[PDB]
Amino acid sequence: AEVTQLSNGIVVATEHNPSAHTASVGVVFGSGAANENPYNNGVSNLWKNIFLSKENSAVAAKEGLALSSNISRDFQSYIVSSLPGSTDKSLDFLNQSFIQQKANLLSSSNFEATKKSVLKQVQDFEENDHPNRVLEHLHSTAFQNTPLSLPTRGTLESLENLVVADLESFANNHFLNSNAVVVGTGNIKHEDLVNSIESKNLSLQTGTKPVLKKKAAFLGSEVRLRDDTLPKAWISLAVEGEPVNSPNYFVAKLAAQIFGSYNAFEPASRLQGIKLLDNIQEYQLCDNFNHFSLSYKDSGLWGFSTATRNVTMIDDLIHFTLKQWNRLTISVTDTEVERAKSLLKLQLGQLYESGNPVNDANLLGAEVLIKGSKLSLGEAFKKIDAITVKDVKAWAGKRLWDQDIAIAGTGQIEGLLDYMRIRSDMSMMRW
Amino acid sequence: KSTYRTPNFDDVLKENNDADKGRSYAYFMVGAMGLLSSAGAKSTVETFISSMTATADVLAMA
Amino acid sequence: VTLWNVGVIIFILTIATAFLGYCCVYGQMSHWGATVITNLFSAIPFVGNDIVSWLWGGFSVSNPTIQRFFALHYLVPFIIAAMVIMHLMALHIHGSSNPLGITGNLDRIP
Amino acid sequence: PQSFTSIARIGDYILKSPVLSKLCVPVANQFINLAGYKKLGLKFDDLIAEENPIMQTALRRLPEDESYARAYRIIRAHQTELTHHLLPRNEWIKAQEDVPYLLPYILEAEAAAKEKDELDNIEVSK
Amino acid sequence: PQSFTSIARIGDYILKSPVLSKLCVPVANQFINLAGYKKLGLKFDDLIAEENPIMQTALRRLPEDESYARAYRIIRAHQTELTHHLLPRNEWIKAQEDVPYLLPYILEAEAAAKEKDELDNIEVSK
Amino acid sequence: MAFRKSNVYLSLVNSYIIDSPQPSSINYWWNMGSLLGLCLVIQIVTGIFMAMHYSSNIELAFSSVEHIMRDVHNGYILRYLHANGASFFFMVMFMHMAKGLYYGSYRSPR
Amino acid sequence: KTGLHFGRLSLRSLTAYAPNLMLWGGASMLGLFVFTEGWPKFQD
Amino acid sequence: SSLYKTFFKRNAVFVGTIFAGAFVFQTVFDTAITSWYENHNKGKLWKDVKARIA
Ligand SMILES: CCCCCCCCCCC(=O)OC[C@H](COP(=O)(O)OC[C@H](O)COP(=O)(O)OC[C@@H](COC(=O)CC)OC(=O)CCC)OC(=O)CCCCCCCC
Ligand SMILES: CCCCCCCCCCCCCCCCCC(=O)OC[C@H](COP(=O)(O)OCCN)OC(=O)CCCCCCCCCCCCC
Ligand code: HEM
Ligand code: HEM
Ligand SMILES: COc1c(O)c(C)c(C/C=C(\C)CC/C=C(\C)CC/C=C(/C)CC/C=C(/C)CC/C=C(\C)CCC=C(C)C)c(O)c1OC
Ligand SMILES: CCCCCCCCCCCCCCC(=O)OCCCOP(=O)(O)OC[C@@H](O)COP(=O)(O)OCCCOC(C)=O
Ligand SMILES: CCCCCCCCCCCCCCC(=O)O[C@H](COC(=O)CCCCCCCCCCCC)COP(=O)(O)O
Ligand SMILES: CCCCCCCCCCCCCCCCCC(=O)O[C@H](COC(=O)CCCCCC)COP(=O)(O)OCCN
Ligand SMILES: CCCCCCCCCCCCCC(=O)O[C@H](COC(=O)CCCCCCCCCCC)COP(=O)(O)O
Repeated sequence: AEVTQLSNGIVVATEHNPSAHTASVGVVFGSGAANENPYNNGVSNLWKNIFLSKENSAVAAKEGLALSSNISRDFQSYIVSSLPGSTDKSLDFLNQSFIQQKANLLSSSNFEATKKSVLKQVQDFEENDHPNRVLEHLHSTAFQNTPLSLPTRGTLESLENLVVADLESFANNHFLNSNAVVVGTGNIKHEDLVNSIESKNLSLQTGTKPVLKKKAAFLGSEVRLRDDTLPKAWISLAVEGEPVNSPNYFVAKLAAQIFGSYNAFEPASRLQGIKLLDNIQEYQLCDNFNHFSLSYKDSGLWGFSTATRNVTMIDDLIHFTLKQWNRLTISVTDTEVERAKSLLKLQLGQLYESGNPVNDANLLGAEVLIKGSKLSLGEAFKKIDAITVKDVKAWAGKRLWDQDIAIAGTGQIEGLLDYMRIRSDMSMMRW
Repeated sequence: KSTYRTPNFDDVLKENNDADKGRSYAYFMVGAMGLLSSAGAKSTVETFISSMTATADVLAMA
Repeated sequence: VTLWNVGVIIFILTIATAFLGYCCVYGQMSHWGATVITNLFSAIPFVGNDIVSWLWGGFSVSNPTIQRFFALHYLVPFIIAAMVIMHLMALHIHGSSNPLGITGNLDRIP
Repeated sequence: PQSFTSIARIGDYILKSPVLSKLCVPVANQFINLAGYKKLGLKFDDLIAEENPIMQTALRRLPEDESYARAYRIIRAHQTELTHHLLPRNEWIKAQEDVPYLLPYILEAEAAAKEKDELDNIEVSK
Repeated sequence: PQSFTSIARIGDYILKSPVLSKLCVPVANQFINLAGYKKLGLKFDDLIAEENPIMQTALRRLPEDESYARAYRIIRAHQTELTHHLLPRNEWIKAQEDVPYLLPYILEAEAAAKEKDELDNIEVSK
Repeated sequence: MAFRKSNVYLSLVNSYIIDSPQPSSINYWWNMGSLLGLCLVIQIVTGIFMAMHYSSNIELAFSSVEHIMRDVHNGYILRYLHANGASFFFMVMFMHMAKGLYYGSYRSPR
Repeated sequence: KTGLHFGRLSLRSLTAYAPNLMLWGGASMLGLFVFTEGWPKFQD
Repeated sequence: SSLYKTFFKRNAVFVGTIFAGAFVFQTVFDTAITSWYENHNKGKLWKDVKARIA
């Protein structure tokens, strides 16, 4: 259980697992939706779907190869999967169809067919997926007029004016050897992957990606998208949090685990050791909530999201939740900290030790692109067990107590009160 | 037009928000208003209560 | 419990009212009854002889005492009336009890 | 008020003891006959005050057939009392019928409230 | 208040008459411009008071698309007025857009209330 | 729910003072009703403190008011506040009524 | 193990507010000096 | 700066500091106004006339 990195001008990372039955090989780039502008937003989402189109997936299926891809704000992925004794064929396909030749993929017929499907994907998302479009709107009001505001799928208006030239320009600027990591997970040995690469030569482009003029900045604000015909209210609320490669990275994750997640219709979720639940269940002000701590290269967010059918008691839900947050500065106990320690270990122990090599490749490539190295799971546990009550109170006194907030909501949100009555609940006035 | 485009707020925004300072000036004024009105409340109550003390003619015959 | 506590307040304000009115007759039980009760507050530590002289308006039960006791005696009845409204609001929540000490929601009369 | 858990702890100690039971039980029987709630057609558990959450819980868990009879005994007693009469002596509750039909539902709801409350204020070791 | 049936009866008489229309219409146009409700982004039928049953009926019968726009014009005007500004001159209601979009729904509800109400107080012959 | 919404007495304060929905566009002319409530408190309090020193007999009345001015501690403050407080109470009421006449507040449903 | 809690106000509830109680036990020491200074009543 | 968790945050000593400053403000504010008034009207007061009729 250890990763091995080498460099030849091309970075090559690998987590070998001898007891698996598959192998994944791919390339991860260090540019995401936070590396484009409002005019070409969605060009990366359209690159993913050109990779996964028919005539490229057909050519892989005849050889016994499956394909995958993912777009995020800091990185992109293009992965190939196979049986363990078929990994050299995986690398060849990744060489031919992607890095060297792509005139086949950017044809006039394949481009229009791909654009039609992607527009239908995005239009469907904006009309039916309410919890996820409110979290995207939160990012856009918190980080307005900065690169961390742009949605990852793109916007239906900017996505309509794209041509092949926009794709080719974006490729020449960001798909570069200086901005790339080659990964390998599952039943694959490091030496074999290194040997297979030097037998070929395998370079995409040289480097010099553009530098981004503006840095990400948090701004307290709100955006309300009112729709009285929907049957619920969906709300998300956050403060500024921690970026990746911060000293307070695990302390913010432990603090989110203290308040946790809830489903009203599951019996065992009603019995969790969370003091907020003593307040909501007597009048049943929500159906579910979840606390998050999101982290990027430049900034982060810390907060919660909720959905509810009780549209006359929204102000009691927001009030009781924000008063529990105040206790992290003033009166958090030792039992609440020892519970969140061991449940955080179980959480990220399941994220980093699933059975899917595709998830391993995305995690590995994104971490090595920032830190140059991966922190093992035995090391992360020791940092978590060394946190005390004093560290939590010091973090909360700086990040939560009387600080500005960002809010987004949709649906039946008449009962959501104004900004300054919610902002005033961030301090207790009884301390 | 998309709902992800925030409108223009550049007429009203600050130097840099600088939360160390944005809280400084609002709470000096809220503190001064509470200081003066607590002193004023204390002069009003003592004016009404002292009216119940012995009058000038009662002290002259003291 | 809330209905019982507003009632205890009404009782205190009602002893005060009657006492102030008997003093306004100003006979011989009026003068010496106010003397005995008002001189009790001169025993409070370090602050007592300031409270009696502010209650009297002087150095004894005199004219300033009788004119202030009549103006307060007119007032307190209107404060009792406001406490009687708050007393009734607290009864409307759960209604009245009954001589058996069990619930009355199974048989009610307007 | 006093808990039924504490009432049962003291009572069971008195009853298991031979000398105390021979000394305190006859006093308790004639305290029951002098009270006079059977003469209005009531069992003792009809008299327990019901405006509290532990007692509201016990009444939901009660079977339907026992719950319909309780409502009738309570209506019959109110009507007997506004007329200032007693019931016929052949309609009085007998001793063998004056059973604690609601006590097990009360002790179960009390034990769960204590377990929940201890768990919300625990001192953890390291 | 005065009925829209009576308002329309007087108005139509003025308008059909040539001499009266040449004499009373210019006064009415400049009464509209001096009022200043277009400068806040409102049509006239937005101003009619709605706390009465004939007017509550007319607003239910209104189509959904015309009803969503009315709500936005009213919110925009409240916000314009608490800031003590006017809207940009390219957002003012023009004359060709200031149409009586709600009048037919009002006259229909009024005519039905009069027919119902005559029928409830009829004098019958024999 | 919150205590301010569950308590019998604070529920009325919350519904009238704290959570009451108000139109976003009301101006400073809507502030006169608040002032008329402070006016009534000024007059009732100042008047009760003067009634402690006033005599209503026709042979004693004028001289009691001059005695409040000269011999009572801060009595000239109580009278002038009280006398000029009634002129201010009437001026705020005329403006409160003229507003309602301008904005049609008399009409149904009010 | 469980610290006994007296219903609402627990033993851990009284120790995380005891410094706050001393500063609200001061908050009326500070109101007292503004309460009566103005008719003679000196502190010691 | 860190004036927050000594000046602004702790409302226990805010309301304390509001009242503690209310008492000190009154004493110095009184002395200052009574000195300005008695000096603006110098030569009219009784304590000065009393000295001139010696
Ligand atoms: C007897 C004493 C009682 C005490 C209070 C009496 C107040 C009654 C005055 C009448 C009234 O209430 O309406 C006033 C009305 C303006 O109301 P509006 O909401 O439309 O405009 C809000 C403003 O633009 C923003 O004002 P903003 O909130 O931004 O600043 C506050 C302003 C203070 O103004 C006030 O106190 C208003 C009374 O700060 C300054 O002025 C800085 C200079 C030091 O003005 C008018 O429409 C015409 C005013 C002239 C006619 C007055 C004759 C009355 C007899
Ligand atoms: C028995 C009962 C009888 C009572 C009789 C009442 C007489 C009492 C006299 C009180 C004087 C108060 C007059 C003003 C009335 C208040 C309401 C009002 O005038 O509305 C303010 C109005 C606001 O302007 P807008 O028309 O644009 O509307 C708001 C924007 N949406 O803007 C205006 O209308 C202009 C505001 C200017 C007011 C000052 C004009 C009068 C000046 C001298 C008055 C002298 C009084 C002593
Ligand atoms: C001016 C004085 C009072 C007035 C006008 C008043 C009025 C009332 C009225 C009309 C009722 C209705 C039910 C009934 O009559 O029993 C009532 C009930 C009650 N009052 Fe008073 N009351 C006064 C003083 C008091 C006092 C001094 C107390 C106790 C110290 C008190 C405690 C109660 C209680 C506990 C009830 C409810 C009794 C029950 O429902 O069994 N009241 N009061
Ligand atoms: C709406 C409330 C009140 C109004 C508008 C009002 C009005 C007045 C006015 C106009 C005067 C004559 C002022 C003058 O001396 O020139 C007066 C005098 C007086 N009022 Fe009131 N009054 C009110 C309430 C009260 C109350 C509640 C009391 C007693 C508790 C009171 C006690 C007196 C007394 C003793 C005087 C004697 C003359 C004086 O001291 O000026 N008033 N009042
Ligand atoms: C639109 O929303 C609003 C709103 O805008 C406002 C402004 C108010 C505020 C209030 C009012 C408009 C008026 C209400 C006022 C009253 C009912 C006044 C009652 C007046 C009094 C003067 C009571 C006085 C009682 C006393 C006991 C004091 C008298 C004498 C004393 C203390 C001397 C005795 C002292 C000693 C030491 C012996 C609202 O309530 C409100 O909600 C609707
Ligand atoms: C945080 C910032 C604060 C700053 C501002 C400071 C101001 C503080 C004080 C605010 C004013 C108080 C709030 C107003 C209020 O509660 O009352 C006004 C509303 C009307 O009163 P009501 O309670 O509805 O009537 C009271 C009623 O609801 C109750 O009726 P009931 O009397 O019980 O019936 C008995 C009648 C029976 O009839 C008979 C007598 O035969
Ligand atoms: C319905 C009538 C409307 C007018 C009501 C006016 C009554 C004044 C009450 C104001 C209370 C404000 C809430 C306190 C708060 O939010 O936290 C306060 C903020 O407000 C203050 O500090 C007090 C400011 C003004 C003094 C209050 C008295 C004004 C003079 C009264 C004159 C008689 C009417 C605590 O300060 P902090 O939040 O920074 O910790
Ligand atoms: C009377 C004028 C007509 C208009 C109505 C007047 C309404 C304005 C009243 C102003 C607010 C008064 C503050 C009450 C404070 C909270 C009361 C409370 O804690 O309720 C009780 C305790 O109260 C008492 O023991 C006596 C209170 C006497 C108050 C006399 C002023 C708390 O008990 P509980 O938690 O069950 O809340 C009640 C739920 N219905
Ligand atoms: C309830 C009466 C309010 C009337 C206000 C009208 C303006 C005239 C003020 C007359 C006040 C008499 C006292 C005085 O002269 O003090 C003077 C001080 O002036 C002030 O501070 C103004 C007081 C008003 C501020 C608001 C107080 C809020 C109400 C408190 C209720 C709990 C002199 O008092 P001193 O003995 O020198 O300390």
